[PDB]
Amino acid sequence: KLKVVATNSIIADMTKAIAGDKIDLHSIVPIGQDPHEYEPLPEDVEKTSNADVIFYNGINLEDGGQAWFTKLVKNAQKTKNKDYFAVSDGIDVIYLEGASEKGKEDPHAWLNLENGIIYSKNIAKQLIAKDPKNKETYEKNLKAYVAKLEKLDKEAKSKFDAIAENKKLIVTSEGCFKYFSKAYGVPSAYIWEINTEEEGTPDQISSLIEKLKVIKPSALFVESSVDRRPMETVSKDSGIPIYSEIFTDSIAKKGKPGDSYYAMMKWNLDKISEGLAK
Ligand SMILES: [Zn+2]
Repeated sequence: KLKVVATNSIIADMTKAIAGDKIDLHSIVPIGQDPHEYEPLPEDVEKTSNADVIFYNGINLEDGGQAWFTKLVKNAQKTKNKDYFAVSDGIDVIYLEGASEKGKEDPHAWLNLENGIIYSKNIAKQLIAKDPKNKETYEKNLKAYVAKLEKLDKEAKSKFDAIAENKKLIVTSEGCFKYFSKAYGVPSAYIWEINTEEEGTPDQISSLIEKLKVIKPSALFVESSVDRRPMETVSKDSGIPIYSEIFTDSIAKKGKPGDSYYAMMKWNLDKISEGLAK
């Protein structure tokens, strides 16, 4: 069987949807952990060196010049577009605020379901290239998975239609909602823009508190992969309740609602729309 390594649980889950029984799949970043900065364990280094295919997000999630995945593949003498593949290739890239330069991308493309489809098609193409005798399975599974994601994307495009503009604001700890905000017409705000920044100074909390006095949503949200303390402080100081945990940089643990890319996005759409409509 093809040996496949994925950098995190979101990419690994998309790969499972395409490949099912046919591959030997290893996922590096544990569920619930930050995928931006991680220290691979010896088993991760071994599996990466022995893999036939390595999938990573790209666009400044784990692949900055000094970032953990770049070091891993360079130490292993692996080559981009031969051994390892950025599943985000082909998306319309959004950058960090005020930026336009390579290396300053916003990585969170998968929160737009159109980009989840792009990721999945890229995964399927590279699995078919390296394991052509399972093409029938990969293509069949891809076609059904894409159809399912497209139906959810159509739902997402009208999910927030009944909510007034003066309370359409998704508030999370990390500024990970740019692609969702652009695709689905719901602006977003944050404590820290990206996880490599300082995660929750009193000044960052104060900046968000001041923003929430201008546009005041009925709910805040907190991601499954961050320390909740900063958002608990935002909630206490603003009086706006945390409505639900949501899934941004990780799927949920197995058996918990949201334990796949599809299920985490359905969860996010339901919980965010329900909380904002209060
Ligand atoms: Zn993130």
